[PDB]
Amino acid sequence: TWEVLQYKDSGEPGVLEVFVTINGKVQNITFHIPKTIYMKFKSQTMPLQKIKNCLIEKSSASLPNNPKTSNPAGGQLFKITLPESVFLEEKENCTSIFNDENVLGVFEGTITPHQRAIMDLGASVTFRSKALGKGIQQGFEMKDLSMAENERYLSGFSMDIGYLLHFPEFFSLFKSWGDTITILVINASSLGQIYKQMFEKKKGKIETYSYLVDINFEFVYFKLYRRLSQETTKLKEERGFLLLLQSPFITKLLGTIRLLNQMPIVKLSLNEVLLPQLNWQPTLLKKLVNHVLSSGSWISHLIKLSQYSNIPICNLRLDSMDYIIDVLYARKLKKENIVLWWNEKAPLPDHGGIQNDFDLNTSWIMNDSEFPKINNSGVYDNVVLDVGVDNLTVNTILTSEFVHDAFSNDALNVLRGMLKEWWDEALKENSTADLLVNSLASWVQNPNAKLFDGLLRYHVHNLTKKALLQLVNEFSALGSTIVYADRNQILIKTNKYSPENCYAYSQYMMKAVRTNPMFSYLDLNIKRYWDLLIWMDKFNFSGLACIEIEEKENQDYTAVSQWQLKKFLSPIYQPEFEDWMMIILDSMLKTKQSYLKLNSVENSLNGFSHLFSKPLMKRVKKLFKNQQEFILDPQYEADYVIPVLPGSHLNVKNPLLELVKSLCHVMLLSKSTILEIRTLRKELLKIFELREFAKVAEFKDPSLSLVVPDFLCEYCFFISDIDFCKAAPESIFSCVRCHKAFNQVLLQEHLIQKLRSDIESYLIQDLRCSRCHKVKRDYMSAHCPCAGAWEGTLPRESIVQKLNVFKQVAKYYGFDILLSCIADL
Ligand SMILES: [Zn+2]
Ligand SMILES: [Zn+2]
Repeated sequence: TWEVLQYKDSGEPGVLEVFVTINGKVQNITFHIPKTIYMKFKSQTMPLQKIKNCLIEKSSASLPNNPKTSNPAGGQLFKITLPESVFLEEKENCTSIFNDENVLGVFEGTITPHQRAIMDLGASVTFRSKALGKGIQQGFEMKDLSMAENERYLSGFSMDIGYLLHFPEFFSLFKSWGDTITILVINASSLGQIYKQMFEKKKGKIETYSYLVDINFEFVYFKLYRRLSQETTKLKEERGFLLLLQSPFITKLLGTIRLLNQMPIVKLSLNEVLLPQLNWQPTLLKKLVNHVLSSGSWISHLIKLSQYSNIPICNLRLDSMDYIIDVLYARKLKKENIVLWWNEKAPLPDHGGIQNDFDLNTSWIMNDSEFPKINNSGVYDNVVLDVGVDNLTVNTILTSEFVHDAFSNDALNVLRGMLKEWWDEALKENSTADLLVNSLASWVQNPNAKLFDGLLRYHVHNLTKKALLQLVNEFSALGSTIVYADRNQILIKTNKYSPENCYAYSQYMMKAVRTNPMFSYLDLNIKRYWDLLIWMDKFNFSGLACIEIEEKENQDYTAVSQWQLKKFLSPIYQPEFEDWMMIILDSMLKTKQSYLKLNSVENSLNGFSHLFSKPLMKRVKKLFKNQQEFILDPQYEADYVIPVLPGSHLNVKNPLLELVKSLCHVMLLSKSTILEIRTLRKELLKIFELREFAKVAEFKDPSLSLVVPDFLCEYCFFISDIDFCKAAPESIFSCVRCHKAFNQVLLQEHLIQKLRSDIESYLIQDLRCSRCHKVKRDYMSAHCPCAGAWEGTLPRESIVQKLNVFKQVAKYYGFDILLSCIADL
């Protein structure tokens, strides 16, 4: 039994070196790992070439189901284990088994011996030789003798640590058993006071991690760039001490300090650190001191994860949740008869090389990322509750030959069982299992993770679609009306009129929803209760809300007013719009209260416009007179300037016209008091010299839309679709739940990817006949056999407008790489 610190493959093929903790101190020993690959060679009879020394066997493993691979054909799969040295020597010639006729690909050729050893063998290494000296003077061979023991406790750790840090010339070093700090080219006093301050502020953490790392140290602020080599050598002969690395140039530091390859090291890369251009000393001091005093908690968490997941310390990292998923899932498949499709240094599933080719169905499943939603505008007098839906993907996964696009059923079942056992373990107070459950969805979406298949992602998305529509149907089974739908928010119209009466109703409804077997794992929370709502859009609504219904007391009612349409008004009319919106909301509240006091038309709201008709008309007349008087004055030209915003496309002249048009369209949403609104609108339009059904008196959307789907937040794992045009500022740059700023070059890259996928989709479109909508089925042909000329499924003007709005968006904010992307066209 031995605890492995690190695995590492040698330059010679099939040879690996390990820093292991021998019964005394650490020790290094050499191994030999053969390779294992899977072929599809010939149909039933093959040129075996048995004279070559290797192991061959016709297996019956489960191959991945590619959409393009529709013909099973010959299925005599072969399992070949083979040392990599002879593989490299036989790669030279062509007359060999690897390259012949009827060779259909290699399925497990990109798996290093390091990976095979760390998945099958693990850190808990032991021997059962029962020639140990002869096996340690040379590399101990493992394929004949290998096994993994239990790993409940990895090791009782009591041994020194190292520390080398960099902040873009801020190379820093520290020793646990040292007593000095020197920094490469007021500071000392600030350093001492800050260290003492965070000492008392983290006394408890320091005490509870002192057994890992333990004190004032000498400070120094140091032709000087060669001292890294000297310090590394000095620490090499001073101790045998794990190294902690923190810099954006880890590979550069490893390649420029030759001594760093001689000891096991643990990397803690948290890059993207920048300088404030002024007073960088306090912030850098804070960074270094918090890193120094949090390394103990870091190593505690790392040893927890390692001794939980049977992974060596040096091969772990704080944010490598996907790696553990890959390791566990891969070993669970290895004990199974399923080929791993393992991939390295490429975000594509391994399929034998077929995956390099371009195929239409793969292209369409790659770019199918948009998610639908439900919006039913109108004015509601019934109470409406706002709920949130959580843990949707996990419940969707856990709940539930002919089709070539289907994902493999066996892998789906295995993943469901693994997720179920993780859920059960996390229920029994396991933080690691909880973190794994939280990170599962991010692992699924992220292509950078290995064992990633777009087919599986599409399968999950399709299942989520079906589950959401089923949930909507279930909510519709009882008395309910869905106002808005999304992956995160659902608004439901309640039959009753008083919020106080919906307490037991809402609780019973949510209880019944939870008790449903397919909705067992969902998490439902109620946020707000609505008294009177004017809902037309996600970004444009106003109403009266109470947070939560209390007992024996009248609830607190607050008014909300979110209207992007207000921004597109003239600067001088926005106060008028606000005031009149407030007045009309007050009138509707008053008439609903009066009707309720009395006891597809509803007398709750009918007759509400009689309260404010004449003052509104007089005010509109006064506004028209003043605008007529002072429109051509130069000093008054400032307040009549129509603002320009991203996504604006309408070109119009008279501001009062849009003011009244919006003020009438907001009222027209009644869907039950149409005639009164129409009479009022005609009377308003009579003030101008216009007519009831004129084109210029028609309201439109004063903005376009540009939505980015499946936007992810690293800190909170929140998934939402962000709109680059309709959304207000100071929300594009920060996550909704957690108030953490977003990275900007990520936004630019995502916009560029969306644009390029759009262009590709336009360029790969199909052709449809004009008269009969049948599709083109021939490569060369002038027209349909019937009458009619071909037209494209994707019209040109649509993509032209899309590019226009990309241009406007990129111009509004600072987006330079996107501008360069435009320029290359
Ligand atoms: Zn977030
Ligand atoms: Zn036709």
